[PDB]
Amino acid sequence: DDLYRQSLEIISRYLREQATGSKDSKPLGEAGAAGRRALETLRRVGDGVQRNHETAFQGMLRKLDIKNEDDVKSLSRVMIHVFSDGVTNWGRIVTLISFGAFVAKHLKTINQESCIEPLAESITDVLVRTKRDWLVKQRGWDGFVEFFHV
Amino acid sequence: DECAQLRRIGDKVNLRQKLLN
Repeated sequence: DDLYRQSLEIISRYLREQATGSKDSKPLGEAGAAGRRALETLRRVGDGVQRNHETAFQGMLRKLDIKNEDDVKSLSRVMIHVFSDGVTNWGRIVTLISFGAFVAKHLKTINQESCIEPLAESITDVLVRTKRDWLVKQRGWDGFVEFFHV
Repeated sequence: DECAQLRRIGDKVNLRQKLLN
């Protein structure tokens, strides 16, 4: 998986920086030019998503009593189910990650900092393993960045 | 996600941008 490790490192970092509230000081070295650009975009849009839907988000994080790793694998599924209607777009995609972030904050909050990495993987695994050909038809992370340019 | 909340937010985030592009 060439352009998946690039997705993985994007989601892990956004989620880690959100949980830890501070930006990481090490360069994002396995996403390169393409992937660092989208992190800049993701930070921008995902923080608005989080801020715009803070109540909706909070409502859902409640219902999914989120503790161990299986709760994470379970959430992965919910996310798979989002796209069942046959529709794929970045709004969805980003919203999925923004929620990751939200949840990841909660995880560090409830002393489960180490469930944040399994969470990142599933999100990545969800998208890339289920929506490979949609992602590809958009020039991947480049499309993400051009969608949210504004 | 009994009520399609995340999808519907996804689509709203997509709508707002669409109307911005």
